[PDB]
Amino acid sequence: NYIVPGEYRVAEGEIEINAGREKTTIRVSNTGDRPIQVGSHIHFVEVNKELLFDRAEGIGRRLNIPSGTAARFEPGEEMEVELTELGGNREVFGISDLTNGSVDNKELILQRAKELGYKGVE
Amino acid sequence: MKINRQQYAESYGPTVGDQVRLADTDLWIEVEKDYTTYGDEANFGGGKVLREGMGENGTYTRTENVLDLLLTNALILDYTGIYKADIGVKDGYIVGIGKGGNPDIMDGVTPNMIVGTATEVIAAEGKIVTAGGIDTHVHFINPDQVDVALANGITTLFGGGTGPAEGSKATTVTPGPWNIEKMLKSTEGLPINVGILGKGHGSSIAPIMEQIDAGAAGLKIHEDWGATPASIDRSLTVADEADVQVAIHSDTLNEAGFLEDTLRAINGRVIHSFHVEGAGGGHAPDIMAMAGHPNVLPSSTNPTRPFTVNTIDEHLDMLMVCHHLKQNIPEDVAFADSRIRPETIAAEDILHDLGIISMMSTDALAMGRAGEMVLRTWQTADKMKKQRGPLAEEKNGSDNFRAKRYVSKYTINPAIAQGIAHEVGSIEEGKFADLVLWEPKFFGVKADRVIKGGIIAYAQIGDPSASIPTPQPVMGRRMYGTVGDLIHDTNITFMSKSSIQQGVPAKLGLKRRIGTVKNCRNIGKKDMKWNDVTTDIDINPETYEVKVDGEVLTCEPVKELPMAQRYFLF
Amino acid sequence: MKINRQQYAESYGPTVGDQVRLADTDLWIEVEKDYTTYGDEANFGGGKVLREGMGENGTYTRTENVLDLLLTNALILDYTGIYKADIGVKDGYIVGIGKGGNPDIMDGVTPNMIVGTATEVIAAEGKIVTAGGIDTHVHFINPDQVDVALANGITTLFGGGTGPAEGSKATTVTPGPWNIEKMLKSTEGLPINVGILGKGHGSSIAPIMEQIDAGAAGLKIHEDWGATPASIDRSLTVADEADVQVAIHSDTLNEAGFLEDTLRAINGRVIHSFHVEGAGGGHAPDIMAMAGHPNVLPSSTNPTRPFTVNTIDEHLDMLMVCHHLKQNIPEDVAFADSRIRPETIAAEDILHDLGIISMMSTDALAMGRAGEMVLRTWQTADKMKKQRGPLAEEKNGSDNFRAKRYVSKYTINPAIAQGIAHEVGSIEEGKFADLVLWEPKFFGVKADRVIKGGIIAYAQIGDPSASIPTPQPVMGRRMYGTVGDLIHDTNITFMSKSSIQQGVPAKLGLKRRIGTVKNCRNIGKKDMKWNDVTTDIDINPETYEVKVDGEVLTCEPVKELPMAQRYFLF
Amino acid sequence: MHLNPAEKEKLQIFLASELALKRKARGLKLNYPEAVAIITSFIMEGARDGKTVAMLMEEGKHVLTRDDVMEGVPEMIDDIQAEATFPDGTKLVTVHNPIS
Amino acid sequence: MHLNPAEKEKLQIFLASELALKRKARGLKLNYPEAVAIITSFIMEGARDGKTVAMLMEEGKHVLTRDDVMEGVPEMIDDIQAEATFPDGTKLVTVHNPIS
Amino acid sequence: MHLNPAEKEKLQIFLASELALKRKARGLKLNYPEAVAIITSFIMEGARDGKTVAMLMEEGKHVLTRDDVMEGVPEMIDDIQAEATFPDGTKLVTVHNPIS
Ligand code: NI
Ligand code: NI
Ligand code: NI
Ligand code: NI
Ligand SMILES: [O-]
Ligand SMILES: [O-]
Repeated sequence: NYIVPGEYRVAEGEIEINAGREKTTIRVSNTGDRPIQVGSHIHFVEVNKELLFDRAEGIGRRLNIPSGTAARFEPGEEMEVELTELGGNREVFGISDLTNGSVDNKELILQRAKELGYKGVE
Repeated sequence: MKINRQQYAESYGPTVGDQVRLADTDLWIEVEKDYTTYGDEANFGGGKVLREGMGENGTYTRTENVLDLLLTNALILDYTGIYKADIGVKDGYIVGIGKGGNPDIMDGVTPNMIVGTATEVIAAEGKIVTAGGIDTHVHFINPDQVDVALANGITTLFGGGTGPAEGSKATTVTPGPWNIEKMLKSTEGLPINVGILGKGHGSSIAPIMEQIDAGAAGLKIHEDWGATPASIDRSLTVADEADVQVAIHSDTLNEAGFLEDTLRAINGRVIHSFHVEGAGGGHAPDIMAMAGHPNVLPSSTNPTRPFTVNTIDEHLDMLMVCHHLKQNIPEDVAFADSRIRPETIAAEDILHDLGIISMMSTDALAMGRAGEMVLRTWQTADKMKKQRGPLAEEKNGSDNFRAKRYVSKYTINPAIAQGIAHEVGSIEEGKFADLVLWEPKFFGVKADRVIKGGIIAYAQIGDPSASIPTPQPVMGRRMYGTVGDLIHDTNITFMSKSSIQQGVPAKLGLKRRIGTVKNCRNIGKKDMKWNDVTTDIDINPETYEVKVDGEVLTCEPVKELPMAQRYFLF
Repeated sequence: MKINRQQYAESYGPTVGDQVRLADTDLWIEVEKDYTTYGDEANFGGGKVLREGMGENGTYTRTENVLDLLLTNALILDYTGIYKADIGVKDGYIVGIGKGGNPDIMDGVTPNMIVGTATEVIAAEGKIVTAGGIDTHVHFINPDQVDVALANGITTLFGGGTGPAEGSKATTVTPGPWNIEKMLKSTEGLPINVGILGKGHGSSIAPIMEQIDAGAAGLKIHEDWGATPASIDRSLTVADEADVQVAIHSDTLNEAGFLEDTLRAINGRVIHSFHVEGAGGGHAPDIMAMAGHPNVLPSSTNPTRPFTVNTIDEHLDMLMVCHHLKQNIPEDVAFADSRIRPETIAAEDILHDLGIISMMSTDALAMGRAGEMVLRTWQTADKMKKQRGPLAEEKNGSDNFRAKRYVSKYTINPAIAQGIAHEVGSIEEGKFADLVLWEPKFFGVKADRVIKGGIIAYAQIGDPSASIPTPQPVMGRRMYGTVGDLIHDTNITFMSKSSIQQGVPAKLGLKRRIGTVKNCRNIGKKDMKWNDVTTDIDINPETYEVKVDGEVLTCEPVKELPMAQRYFLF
Repeated sequence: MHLNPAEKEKLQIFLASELALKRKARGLKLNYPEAVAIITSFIMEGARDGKTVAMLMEEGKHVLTRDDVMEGVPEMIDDIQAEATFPDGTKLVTVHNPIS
Repeated sequence: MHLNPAEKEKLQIFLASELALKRKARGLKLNYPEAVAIITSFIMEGARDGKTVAMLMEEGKHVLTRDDVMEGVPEMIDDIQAEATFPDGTKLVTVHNPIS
Repeated sequence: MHLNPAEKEKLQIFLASELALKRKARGLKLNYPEAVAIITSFIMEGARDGKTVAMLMEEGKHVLTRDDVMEGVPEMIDDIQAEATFPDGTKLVTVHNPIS
């Protein structure tokens, strides 16, 4: 019966994020010499050119991490990350200008990524 | 990926089934539903969701379903529900309650809640958000009263007065066309919504009606101007023609009639009964019986709320000092004893809990505290839980039923009573964006941020010279919504239909938003949200005991309240 | 008749060759030239020179070469020189710098500096007079920040915000047409010059450009809204069309690119790089390399200025608290360690001294102090004299070269960067009369009098009930320039050419002077007065050591500063 | 601290009371505003202590006597009023004829 | 004196601290604003004394303990922040969880 | 109390003086605004005591000495002025070169 003003009494259980969406695990390497931190909702194929991964596996996806959190890659660090699928209309505009439309246009996204030197177009 | 519920609530605020304590009370509110999509919650900052191409849309112009403001992750407490949502504001109004963000990449985005280039963000995660309080018993005595009201989450002041004149010190009255015009001009500088009451006194229609045509939003009948059968009748004839509300402070002295005579003069017409318990004024000792009737919209004023061990000693002396009464003049003592009654004050706590008194109000600077309407509402609800138990209607161990009954008393019900609920009084789509953010630890005590017409007007914020805004001293301060010409767009002057049709705003050069008073004359007790009970209230003329359904309504006064010495420096 | 130099300086202020200490620093400024005629100095009072038929002309009407105001015997400190002159103001503008008085009887009177019936007098003998400070990194969070800025000699605030909303607490952004309109109206009540930045984020031109057409004066690109290649590119395409400046807070996280990617998106276009050292934000760890490039206009914010023994402990904790970072989460600690770097903060002191960082600014209430831009400029110059010695360019044992290099950083250079140097930023004929008088003992600490558009707006002055104005308590107070409608004529709202052409001032009812932003897109580092150095800055990604011309830039933090505990009550 | 407008104003009463108490301690007969400040601060500190409104109506009549104040001051002060936060919330105290 | 706006405001913190210290001295458990005022004034007086930001981050955790304050007050105060003029100019002090 | 604007402002001087006197008592050399506050409050308390303007012009030169204040403070203070209510109404006191 000690009173903490404004305290929460949360219910039992756990919150599943991104429920019902396909999950994909990929290896990602920071080939650069400065740290790279990647937010939960950036279209994964459009991250920093010096991150090396299978760029095709980032298309239409983002990190499967809590909204507003980020994954950190120290210089030279390689690690596995889990991706989830983008929702809504599955369209991306701006960011690195690799998509500007449907994420379904994989050949066009990868052609742009390869021309501009985004590592890992295979 | 799963997040446990403690970590989820700390990051995004609470979700379905989670409970939150209201300040240091024994009251718990439970999240009833949540509009989010888990994993796509909106949030703002470094590496966060509301960034261009991500949770912020980079394509759409402002007109294309984009918001001016998104409040993220709000716990709404309203007569409509206790639930988790994002709140979208545009053109100063609430346009969307749901889920904000970017339909490009997020599931479940409410279609008119796009975060775009034009959108400002307020983080409401971990905050309780309510409608601004609607105070319908304001004496305009001291302009310093406006910040007092804003600091406790009040956004609309209805009442009257010209400053510290004796008529204004006693009565919520701005009398006559000239005083009304002068106070409408004064209002251009007050950073709060305002409606002005004229004098509800006269035996001819024209002297009363000319106040409504001059820009009054309603009338006040007060015994200090003669609360006679004639004044009551003429005021209600005017109100029925003009579609404005009448408030009454009845004939305490029973000089021209008893309560039944006042009810006969009203003749079934809609009326707002102020301080219905009667310590603040009215037919001695039985005025509170008004609250049983279907044509009465009944409010309390705040100093009797709730019944405490210092209440009677405080009120008897206050009444003697304010009426220049002498402790050695037996008529003066008899009058005070007939007006300040523990029997009716204790029953008033219970009538609030039963939904028989529908509204709270201040009586600011006449017999009430400008900054304690919200405070004392929750202290009453807490006292009733502690003395009467959870209401029968509760489930899950939450106090949601009581919380909706009590929040209604200072938000939606005053707005309905005054004819202004099309504009203010609740968190609903299409209403003006008057919103109060509360930290739960300060809920009902000190507002965090007060939003007026979609811009912050008042905030608890720190040192203006500091690197960041949180260093001491943290105090209530007027924000940019109050500055320059923005005070015009963030606040509403409520006026009669006739004054608006006759061009009073243009005549006086009023630049504020003009709100229309309407749909005041058609309503009754049945229209008071969560507080719609009609019943025969019996007040024993010998003992002052109050009975409803054959049962005496009594409770004990308390020695201590929450929302008191933990919080206040004085 | 000869006067020795001590007596002359005490009566008229210093003359050619005389030196003055700046506050309690080790910095001395020397009078380079003097416009007076010895024996015909202007002065005002009983039996003094500026009397009818004597130093005041009794013939000429106001239009006939007569001044509205003469500042007598000013020691001007400006990018243009350190020199002694009278300053003549008319129609709110500086019209003459030279010698004022009456050509009837005085030699050497500047022809448009006649003291006549229409002329007010300010005695500047023994005062240092500078241009008002131009702060280009202002978060509009708390209106109490305006007096803080005026008290330290700031007269123009460029930045953004809507009050204490999270978007505004993080970013100098007023987003979208509606928030911009609301803040232009708020600005009518702020007694300081203002320009508003819109959100520099989007992937389509129209959502960004509609902010410029609504009345924004520029844009801010901030990582919290997504400092992506697309947002950078669109913002600079808009800026190039609209002739307004873009400020950037780059992608600290290197999420979408490293510094070289941000520079490729900029593609040689002009940009203002905020807090270029990077503690305040930007590509970790090498953002400060921006300050080497010819298309970059680089500013510091003030909490890193200068490098002190408490700086790192203060900044690491500030960053952890403001970002909700946990001391036990290694990613959070790694992020903080990558952003707060003694190696780049120590080099920033030296890059200021070398003229490689051109500007100072506050970052008011986001990560910087509204009232310390001027203060910390001079503390930096003093620290650099003490650690690096007199600059090679100095002569006569004076610090005039350093004083012109440093005064430029908060006066003329921000004004050039923002496209407003036709109106403000220096003491020159034809510019708006925004002037700050300083007692040398308080120079850069507390302004004596702040003149806005030729009327005193703010002053350190005493008891308003006293026989005279100097009795205690002497404190900073708003003066008649801030009162009534005079606030409109003494202050400028800076707006885009397009909003002005489209009639936004008339649409919103703005009564302030309207200033046009222009000539922002043609300039570069070479246009920064006394601070025009381009060079290859190398930041070692492993050690964070900074090299220029093959030499490591490092200096020690100091335990004590001048302009600190001698002056401040807290 | 989250100071509201009343908390900010009422700090002034405490300060004026401290000033007046120093004047009384060095032997001065107190004037009208000094006497009002001392009795007012006493009431607000009493509420903070958890006294009742009735206790403070009694005690407030014994804080200063005639010989503590200048000629005429007792007759200038008909009553002193203060609102403060008691354990049961804000209440009004009126002290009648505080100095006989 | 040449008081600027911050100097004028921060006098209030010192005054509130003096008020709170008198309440503590007569045996009261302190409330939220009292506790905040005492710790804040301590930080600003420490800066005036020439302590470091690091010393004050440490000391500010030992100014008041649980048994000095009312139930719930320790859990209401997540941190107290003050800016003051150190020998090396204005700096920000944040005291984390000042009352355990 | 019926405070007028000057009475409200001049409470600040007393408060700043109390702050400065606590700093002096714990061994600090006082700064410019501290020194001004102490001498100003001394003048206004002297008027309240019923001293003459001439007595206070003399005494105000002996309230603080060189070794009470930081380097340069004596030369920063050319004079301190205060108005206060003497027994014969408001008068202006100017203390010339208060700290030698
Ligand atoms: Ni009444
Ligand atoms: Ni009333
Ligand atoms: Ni920044
Ligand atoms: Ni900033
Ligand atoms: O009333
Ligand atoms: O910033």
